Amino acid sequence: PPPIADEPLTVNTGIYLIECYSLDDKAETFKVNAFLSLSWKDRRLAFDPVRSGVRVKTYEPEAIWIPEIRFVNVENARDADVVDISVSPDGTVQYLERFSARVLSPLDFRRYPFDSQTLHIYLIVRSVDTRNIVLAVDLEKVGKNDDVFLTGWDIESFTAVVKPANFALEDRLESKLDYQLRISRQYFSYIPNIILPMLFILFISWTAFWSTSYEANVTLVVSTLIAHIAFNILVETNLGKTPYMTYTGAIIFMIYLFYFVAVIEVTVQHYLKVESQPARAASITRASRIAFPVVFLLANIILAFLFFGF
Amino acid sequence: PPPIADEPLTVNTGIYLIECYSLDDKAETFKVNAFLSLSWKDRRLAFDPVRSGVRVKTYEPEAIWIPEIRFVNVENARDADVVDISVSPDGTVQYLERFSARVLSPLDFRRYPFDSQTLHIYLIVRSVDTRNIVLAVDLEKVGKNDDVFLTGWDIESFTAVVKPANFALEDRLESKLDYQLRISRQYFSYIPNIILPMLFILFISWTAFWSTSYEANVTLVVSTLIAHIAFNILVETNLGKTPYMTYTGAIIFMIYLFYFVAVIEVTVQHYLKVESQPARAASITRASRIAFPVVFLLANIILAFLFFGF
Amino acid sequence: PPPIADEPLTVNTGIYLIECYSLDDKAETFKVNAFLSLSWKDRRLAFDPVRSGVRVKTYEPEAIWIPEIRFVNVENARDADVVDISVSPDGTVQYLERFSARVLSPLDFRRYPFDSQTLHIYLIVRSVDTRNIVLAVDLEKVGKNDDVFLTGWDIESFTAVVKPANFALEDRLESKLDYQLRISRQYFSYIPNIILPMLFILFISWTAFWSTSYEANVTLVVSTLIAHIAFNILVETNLGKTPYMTYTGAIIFMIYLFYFVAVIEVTVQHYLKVESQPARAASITRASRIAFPVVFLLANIILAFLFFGF
Amino acid sequence: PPPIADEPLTVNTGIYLIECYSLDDKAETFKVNAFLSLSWKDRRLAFDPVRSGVRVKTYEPEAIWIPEIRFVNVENARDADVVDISVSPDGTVQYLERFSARVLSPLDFRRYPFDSQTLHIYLIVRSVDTRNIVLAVDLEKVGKNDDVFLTGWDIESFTAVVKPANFALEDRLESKLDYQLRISRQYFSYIPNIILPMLFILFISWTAFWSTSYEANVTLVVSTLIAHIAFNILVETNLGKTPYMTYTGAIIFMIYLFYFVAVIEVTVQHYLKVESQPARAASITRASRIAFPVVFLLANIILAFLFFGF
Amino acid sequence: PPPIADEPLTVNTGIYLIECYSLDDKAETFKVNAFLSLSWKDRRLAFDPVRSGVRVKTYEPEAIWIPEIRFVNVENARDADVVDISVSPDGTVQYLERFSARVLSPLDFRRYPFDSQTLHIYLIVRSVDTRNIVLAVDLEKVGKNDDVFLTGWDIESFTAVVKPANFALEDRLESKLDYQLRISRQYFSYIPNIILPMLFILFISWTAFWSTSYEANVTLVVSTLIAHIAFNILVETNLGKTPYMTYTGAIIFMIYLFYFVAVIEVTVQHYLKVESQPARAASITRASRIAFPVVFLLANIILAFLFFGF
Repeated sequence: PPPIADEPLTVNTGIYLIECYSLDDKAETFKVNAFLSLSWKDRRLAFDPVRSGVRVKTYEPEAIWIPEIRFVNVENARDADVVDISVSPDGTVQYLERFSARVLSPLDFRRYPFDSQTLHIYLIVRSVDTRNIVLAVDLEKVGKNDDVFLTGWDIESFTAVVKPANFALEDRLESKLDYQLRISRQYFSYIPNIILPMLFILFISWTAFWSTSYEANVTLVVSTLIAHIAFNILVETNLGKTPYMTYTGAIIFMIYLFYFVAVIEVTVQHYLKVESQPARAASITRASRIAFPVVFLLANIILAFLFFGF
Repeated sequence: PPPIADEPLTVNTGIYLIECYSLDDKAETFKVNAFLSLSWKDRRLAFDPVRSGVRVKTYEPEAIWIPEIRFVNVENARDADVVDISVSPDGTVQYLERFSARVLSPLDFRRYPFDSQTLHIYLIVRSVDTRNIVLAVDLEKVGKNDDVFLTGWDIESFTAVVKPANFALEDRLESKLDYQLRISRQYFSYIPNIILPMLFILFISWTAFWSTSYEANVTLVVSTLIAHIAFNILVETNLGKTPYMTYTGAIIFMIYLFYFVAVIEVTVQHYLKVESQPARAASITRASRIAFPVVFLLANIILAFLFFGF
Repeated sequence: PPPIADEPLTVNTGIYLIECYSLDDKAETFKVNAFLSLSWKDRRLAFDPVRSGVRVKTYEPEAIWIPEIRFVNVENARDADVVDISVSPDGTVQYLERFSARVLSPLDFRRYPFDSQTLHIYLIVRSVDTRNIVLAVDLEKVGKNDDVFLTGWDIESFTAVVKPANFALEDRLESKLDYQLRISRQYFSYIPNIILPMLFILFISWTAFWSTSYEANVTLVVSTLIAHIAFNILVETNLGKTPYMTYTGAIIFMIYLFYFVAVIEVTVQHYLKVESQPARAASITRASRIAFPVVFLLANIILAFLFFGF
Repeated sequence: PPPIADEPLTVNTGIYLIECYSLDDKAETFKVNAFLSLSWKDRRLAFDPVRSGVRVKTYEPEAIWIPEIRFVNVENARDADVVDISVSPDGTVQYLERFSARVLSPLDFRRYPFDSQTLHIYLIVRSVDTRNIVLAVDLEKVGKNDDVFLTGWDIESFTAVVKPANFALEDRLESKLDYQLRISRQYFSYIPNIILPMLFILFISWTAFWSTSYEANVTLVVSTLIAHIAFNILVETNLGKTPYMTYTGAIIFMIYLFYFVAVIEVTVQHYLKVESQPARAASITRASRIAFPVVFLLANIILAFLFFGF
Repeated sequence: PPPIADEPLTVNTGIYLIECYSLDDKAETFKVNAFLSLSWKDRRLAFDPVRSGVRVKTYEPEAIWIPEIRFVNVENARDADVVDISVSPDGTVQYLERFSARVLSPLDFRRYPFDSQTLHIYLIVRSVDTRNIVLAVDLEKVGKNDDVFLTGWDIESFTAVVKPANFALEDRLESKLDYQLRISRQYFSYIPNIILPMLFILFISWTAFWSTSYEANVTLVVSTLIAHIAFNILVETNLGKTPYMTYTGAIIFMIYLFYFVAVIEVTVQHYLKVESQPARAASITRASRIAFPVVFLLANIILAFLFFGF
């Protein structure tokens, strides 16, 4: 029983985040526990304050017509508890629910350690007969409770795109809104826990540029190659595999390259030396002592600028 | 209270995908959040437009008789919220629900990295007394919302097989439909993340074809064999094990072969050399430098053509 | 309000498997989505065909008395949707629900790679006052939908034990039925993925029977021992650990024995050689070249016959 | 509407285990599917046998007052289906439900492989006005269905402590009962799968007491140290980590000790030999050949007696 | 129908923890099963003791107005069962439910092995018209059942902050309470299971300060580096990765430092020795024998004081 009106019915929305949590880097989802405030004029149940009742009259969701506000990018239904309903004498209804849902918003790990994400919460309403348009009341949208957090992240801003996107879906318009939670990853431990140890093992590997014994250098390079893979297993992360090409996966691919040419060099040095030609061997090794750290530094500056400064 | 008719009742179907997600390569399932549009003529509740009411009359699922549409290949029930019911003056009902279910469709990984899948959604309806036959309305079947995604995949087409499969199950005919979601894996990272590093370690392994020391070559081949397994553990995937013989599992089996015959070669070279016969040893090793990369390239071309070009 | 009869009430059962899935080798459970058809004579609601109504009359589960059919070996309750209820003029009721439950049936992995399982579905009914006995209608029991599958398995037969087991539980008899889903594992990949590579590494291990250097043989045997464990980690399976002694675990234990006696041999060969006695050393090594593959083949034939041929 | 009596109301209890499963060694929980039988005299609904009705009268839980029996150590609520209610002519009620719950009972792994556990199920009842005291009827408590199992365990006895513990909680007495499920771990595979292979690798480790090359012994002891950790990773168990000190963790700590002093010895032997003192070196090594197996056997007998024989 | 009063309505709260469990170090959540006692004066249903009824009158939550008490930091809703409602002759209501919820409270692992946590449970109540303020009754807050436990922890004190935080949220005040569960980790096994073996491998690593062979020292240091990583994988913990810098992660980073400079030393020792300069080589090695354990002990004392004694 919708409210008969003279023109499109505006339903004012608003989300107050109480809790944010369970940011799943794998499934690109996150869980939210928030408020949902809705308001619309339904003069059909406007009441007399002086004639009877009081300043404001409260109803049960059974009694009144409520706009069906579904979320778009939610896995299941939006687990909801109705907190309050308050009708104004002119017919202005004030709806407030406390919901919890896991939202499905895509994540872009192309800069994995130093990346920022913008989660989405989408609200729509299908139009039964009178056309329905959702808009946002800023005062009810101040969604961030101060003590709301994602442990690995910093929370920038929870805001909303005021302009709705009025679709046309199966011979009926729909009004879509766009709530946006802006986060940015906080990455202290990655320098001590991930990168620096992975560079320690790699340096150890090309300590064989000051050595001559093929046996020691293979027990050097190859044994450290196992340590690299073993350490990668130790620091295996939920998004270590990604369909697109990440940044962290480029330098991690380059690390796998610098073990190959390290094996290539000690093999070349060994062949040159064993083929009565040590002048060339101990010259390639001398060069490697500088060539490897520079080509590394270079290609990492090339790679850093490739993803970040571009 | 079914609709008494003169002949079989057609129920027009249609599914509008709102969300696709959680494609489980292990359990061969995937989650879907979509619309379900149904329409059928029930002149038993045809209404008078002019005499009373308006253009269209809305009912509650309790009031009217609704056709029971079950999904076949769904794990549990199909979590549904009824969005709208709209009866037409002639008695044409317009049903619309928004459901979410995890569907069970078999996946064929015989070409794992470069594979295409056709997910299925099966609709059936049992016949209470009047025979029931489902068919599809293309206009309500345009299932793909533009911003729907599976992160590892590209989405080709959401279509439906217009011809139903009319069964006979326990003295009652049933009508089954076939909705098809066609996907194809997107595999950028696999060359840098999986294949190339796994080929690097194998090349390192047969660097012992330019070496003579049995100690170094066993510390060579065998140490890299550990690196192969360790890297396979690092890049362990949900479907690495499969009951049938995959492609990726064939070349991965061949990799395990080329470590054996590499150990076979360095062992033969060592025996020939130690049995006062170095002419033959350093001749088999000379051959290995070419024999191994070619038989590999060949058998991989043989293997690629075996699965793909056939 | 149960049906007053003259003697025990028979309730005819039947299960039509629509889906089988999620065979959990660990928890010895599996998920099923099937039909459940029940029928009993309740002349208390026999109706007059000509005098009124039609051929068959439909009721709501509220209206009628329904026998409480519980499952025995189900984790929780049996998620049920009532599909149809159809009473016959003589009072014969036709109940049909579509349920989904995860069943708990023990699994016997004593032949793990090549094993067959018989899953159970147990139905019981307690007797309120009139004694209740369940039996099976074969026509409603044809449970296998043709396109039902467990990916790792072949599905032999879904049948039912016609004879019920009538218990006596807390001063009231109960009638138990036994539905049996017979499966047998399909094991293509195990030869290429599990057994053959695990035999490759073991062959590599005792290549030290054609070598003399203790350093190479320890970097041989011991380095390959790590590869065995690492590969076992790579191919770790849900049921690798079991309280009873499996088959695959016997040969996997034997593999661990042949590394010990391999270390024993190379240590003994080294001691004999270093104690100015090379005649005996290079004689024990000569023998090992034949003793190890034969005792293996033998003890594996002994092991195969022990589990399978007995 | 509680039953007015003359003195405290006794409620007779009883639990019939139908299924036991999902014994979670980590979370110290386990799942149970059982019967719950309750009986109490409520002469307020004693009925006339001859004047009307029959031998026994059945009610709906709505109609009658039922004692609220909660479980203490259950995670959530206790998923219940009401099977039967049977009132006796004198007013004796016979309640029977079939519940399923996961119970929370602490586990003591101080003897992990060879340990016995006593799981608990706690029943309490708060007193509304008349004081309530629960006790057990032995005939309805025979909880073990014969074919009930925990795969890794043997089930000794399901019994109950007849004496309740009558508390006083928030100005109201409560009556607590103690049901006890006694299990003892069945540990066949642990000798072949865990201990024996872990002892093999340790034996291999101190095969370096019959060797002189420091290179072979470091490629011996240290390479086997990796194998120990890798095998521990292969046989990683749910309760491998525990806050208290387990038995299995003591001998596993001692294994880590015997690798250190093995490295200690070969280093000392190498130093003594290289410091022109081979008489002392080859004398410490001679001693190690006996000292290590004896101190091991000893300290394990010391450790076995410390946990078990004490 | 709220209770009309003369001034703000006080609602007295109280939580009796029955069970604590599932402390999730990863998601910083924990599960609780407790009582919730509420009391407020609603003279609107004050009753006449002598005129009718008895001492206390029981209602159904339907009949009475109950304050909506929500939890703030809970994932979903708070699974609740109403145990008792008791109205006093003056109009004082006694509400009592038994709930179970998983709470979301941040955890600080900056002292991981030796850390104490203070979990929070937050109660609020929105004000319908009359202002609502919650406060705590100490007698009903005695939350700790004696036999309540977290296996890895000791439970210090369950108390509550008597002063509420009265907010102003969307043009309506709310009253927030703060319940505090104080725990402290109990860390016996960490010395035998985590630290001591990880120090054993590190000691083994720098046993190469009493050796001269570059081959043995690289098969020494590097082989133990794999063992360090492998052992870290064996002892992988839920919170091993954290966005902030933990204590345990600092000393674990230092361990990674002492493997690098250990390789640096043996490489420098080898270069000095091979560059006809053994006086300097065997002098740097002599110094390392003391410098490494002291700088370790030092930097660990510096590190311990840095986190704990500051």
